[PDB]
Amino acid sequence: QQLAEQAQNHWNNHTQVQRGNPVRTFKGTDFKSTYVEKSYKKERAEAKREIKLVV
Amino acid sequence: ATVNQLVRKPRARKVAKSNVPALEACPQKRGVCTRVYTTTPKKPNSALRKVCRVRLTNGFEVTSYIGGEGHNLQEHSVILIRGGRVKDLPGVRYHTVRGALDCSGVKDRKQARSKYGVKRPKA
RNA sequence: GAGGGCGCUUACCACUUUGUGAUUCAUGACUGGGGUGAAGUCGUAACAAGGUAACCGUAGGGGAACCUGCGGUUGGAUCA
RNA sequence: GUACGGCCGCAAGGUUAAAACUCAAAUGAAUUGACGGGGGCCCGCACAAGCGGUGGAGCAUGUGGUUUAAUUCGAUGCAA
RNA sequence: UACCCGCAGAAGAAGCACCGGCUAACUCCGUGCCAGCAGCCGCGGUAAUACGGAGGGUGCAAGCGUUAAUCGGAAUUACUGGGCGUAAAGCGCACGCAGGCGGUUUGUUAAGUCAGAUGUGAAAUCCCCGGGCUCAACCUGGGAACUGCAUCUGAUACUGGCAAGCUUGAGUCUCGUAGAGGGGGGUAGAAUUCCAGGUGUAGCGGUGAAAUGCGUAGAGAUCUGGAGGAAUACCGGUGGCG
RNA sequence: UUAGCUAGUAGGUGGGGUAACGGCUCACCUAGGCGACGAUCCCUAGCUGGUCUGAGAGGAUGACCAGCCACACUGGAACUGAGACACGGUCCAGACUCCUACGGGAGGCAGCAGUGGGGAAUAUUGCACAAUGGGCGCAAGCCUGAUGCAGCCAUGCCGCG
Ligand SMILES: [Mg+2]
Ligand SMILES: [Mg+2]
Ligand SMILES: [Mg+2]
Ligand SMILES: [Mg+2]
Ligand SMILES: [Mg+2]
Ligand SMILES: [Mg+2]
Ligand SMILES: [Mg+2]
Ligand SMILES: [Mg+2]
Ligand SMILES: [Mg+2]
Ligand SMILES: [Mg+2]
Ligand SMILES: [Mg+2]
Ligand SMILES: [Mg+2]
Ligand SMILES: [Mg+2]
Ligand SMILES: [Mg+2]
Ligand SMILES: [Mg+2]
Ligand SMILES: [Mg+2]
Ligand SMILES: [Mg+2]
Ligand SMILES: [Mg+2]
Ligand SMILES: [Mg+2]
Ligand SMILES: [Mg+2]
Ligand SMILES: [Mg+2]
Ligand SMILES: [Mg+2]
Ligand SMILES: [Mg+2]
Ligand SMILES: [Mg+2]
Ligand SMILES: [Mg+2]
Ligand SMILES: [Mg+2]
Ligand SMILES: [Mg+2]
Ligand SMILES: [Mg+2]
Ligand SMILES: [Mg+2]
Ligand SMILES: [Mg+2]
Ligand SMILES: [Mg+2]
Ligand SMILES: [Mg+2]
Ligand SMILES: [Mg+2]
Ligand SMILES: [Mg+2]
Ligand SMILES: [Mg+2]
Ligand SMILES: [Mg+2]
Ligand SMILES: [Mg+2]
Ligand SMILES: [Mg+2]
Ligand SMILES: [Mg+2]
Ligand SMILES: [Mg+2]
Ligand SMILES: [Mg+2]
Ligand SMILES: [Mg+2]
Ligand SMILES: [Mg+2]
Ligand SMILES: [Mg+2]
Ligand SMILES: [Mg+2]
Ligand SMILES: [Mg+2]
Ligand SMILES: [Mg+2]
Ligand SMILES: [Mg+2]
Ligand SMILES: [Mg+2]
Ligand SMILES: [Mg+2]
Ligand SMILES: [Mg+2]
Repeated sequence: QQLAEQAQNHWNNHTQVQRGNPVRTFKGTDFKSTYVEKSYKKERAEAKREIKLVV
Repeated sequence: ATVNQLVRKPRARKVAKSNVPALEACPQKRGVCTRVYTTTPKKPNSALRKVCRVRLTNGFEVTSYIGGEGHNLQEHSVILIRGGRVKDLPGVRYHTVRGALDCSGVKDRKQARSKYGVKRPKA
């Protein structure tokens, strides 16, 4: 338990990542958003209305 | 609909509650930033919206949006909240006033300055 | 002498005290469900006759949607 | 139609009946489609009836993968 | 002091919000679901009129925006002025007290109602016609209003009260008609299952197929007898009663 | 989702008390009184003229000015007085603050400025009694933070640059 809490303190002390020479690389693709909305009722309906307004 | 029915029991109108209950009908309220952080919006938006758990004077503890680009807010930063909902953030119903008591203005904003507490730049 | 005053005394009463209720605010181990999120696990209940027609009341059962019994409704397809 | 409270009930539960929180909808009817382990009619080497195949083998060829200094790039369901 | 006169010089004096739609006003650059915007819808993932900057423009102006709050728009509590078959909405049904409402004729009363008048409805405020601050704000004269209340006078169609009525509503009585309308007690026939026994023998039963199960301790099948419970084929009907 | 409440309670006779009627109080008698037309209990709240919005009806609202009410640190009480149960009067008790020689005493800005505080937020410790008004006075006149004015703030309206 003391080494666990001291590892928390180790993070608080010198956790910041030293960038250089990756030991291994992981090729994934995520971590922001994977959303297309797929519900082209709104997007095309506003476009519809805007085109009617312009023309 | 029948007039006797109304006489016995009148029209009970819609009672309506405020959607900014912490301000207690006050246009702005001072609060202390308990926590300053960023949170992910809900779908379909995506960002790291800047927000702060703030403890008002009236005792309430709410969560307040930090408008504008870049801020100096930290723990214990005394700020004002003004009400105003952030739709794409669940349970964030107050906007932090810029230029208000700790919250410095937006750095290098040249238009719509007043909503962010930025002075008129001098030539 | 009458009468007054002080004192004393009783009556009413505030502070305060006691006991016991009530009611409301906060809080509480643990717990019941609910909403939201990310969309992960098990199934696939409903939507077509959704592949066992669905639903309503009730009863019982079951990891879970549900399943089955009794009564009801059509807000059920097909009938060439 | 849930909690709490009240009334009722032997019980199951019934009745009265909120609030916080939350979404920008939810709904109803009809319309065009598509879809159906809905229905009807017709057709395709669709099945059936047949013939010979591929999958096994060696080789050619292309591809995936792997390897390399590079194994240039593209095609990558049917429709690479 | 108001106010008036004189001096010099354009001198001392313009910002805020917004420009996707709703909403008046569009382009480039930066950026790439990041940074960020947002009142709703929504923008942002490389040509962004929606983010940040510039140019332009638009609305406002010593203000301009944001926030808070009230009313509106919201006929979205519908008194004016909503709706309930399926969108939320008809109690499961009836009986019925209080309550609301009430067919038709005369007369009375005159409460409701109506006409007038009186007292009042403070002043300010709103509104109207004028006056004064150089105008306006502001001040201010008069009026109207204060939609109300009480008292008196009068009106009598309607509603109300009272008296009398009338039969069209409602109700009774007479004779019939149809009905699975309700309660009670009997009873009949078919069938199921069981029990007993007769014949009889190798399967029965079941499903899409099977197995569990019942059978040689004689099933299943067929016949007779017995017992018991429940529901009433046909009639039987988009027929009846409630 | 507060259904029962009420014993001086409701009434009466008599006595008392008030400036005055009265359960206002007392004795006794009666056994009443309130409540679905919402009694009672809980929450909120000063009321109004008005203000804002609205075509209107309504809805919200009750800052300023004016009428009424209630309160004067909190809880009581009376006294004087035509008038008070009395803001800058009195007595008592309490909390707080102050003085003390420790025995005991003092005070009340919700008057005007002002201070600390709370808050998103709201002004000067100004001039004057010259006008109006008030108290006293035969009168002069005295007093008057009412009031008339000035200061500060774009807080609103209006005007102008
Ligand atoms: Mg759309
Ligand atoms: Mg099912
Ligand atoms: Mg299914
Ligand atoms: Mg199935
Ligand atoms: Mg089914
Ligand atoms: Mg179904
Ligand atoms: Mg079962
Ligand atoms: Mg319940
Ligand atoms: Mg539909
Ligand atoms: Mg089809
Ligand atoms: Mg074939
Ligand atoms: Mg091979
Ligand atoms: Mg081969
Ligand atoms: Mg290749
Ligand atoms: Mg091919
Ligand atoms: Mg702009
Ligand atoms: Mg436009
Ligand atoms: Mg903007
Ligand atoms: Mg992109
Ligand atoms: Mg670009
Ligand atoms: Mg915009
Ligand atoms: Mg309305
Ligand atoms: Mg509104
Ligand atoms: Mg409607
Ligand atoms: Mg429905
Ligand atoms: Mg419905
Ligand atoms: Mg019904
Ligand atoms: Mg009549
Ligand atoms: Mg009359
Ligand atoms: Mg009249
Ligand atoms: Mg008046
Ligand atoms: Mg004039
Ligand atoms: Mg009459
Ligand atoms: Mg007759
Ligand atoms: Mg008496
Ligand atoms: Mg109060
Ligand atoms: Mg209106
Ligand atoms: Mg006192
Ligand atoms: Mg005080
Ligand atoms: Mg005197
Ligand atoms: Mg006296
Ligand atoms: Mg007094
Ligand atoms: Mg004082
Ligand atoms: Mg003061
Ligand atoms: Mg003093
Ligand atoms: Mg101060
Ligand atoms: Mg402060
Ligand atoms: Mg000052
Ligand atoms: Mg004077
Ligand atoms: Mg003096
Ligand atoms: Mg000014």
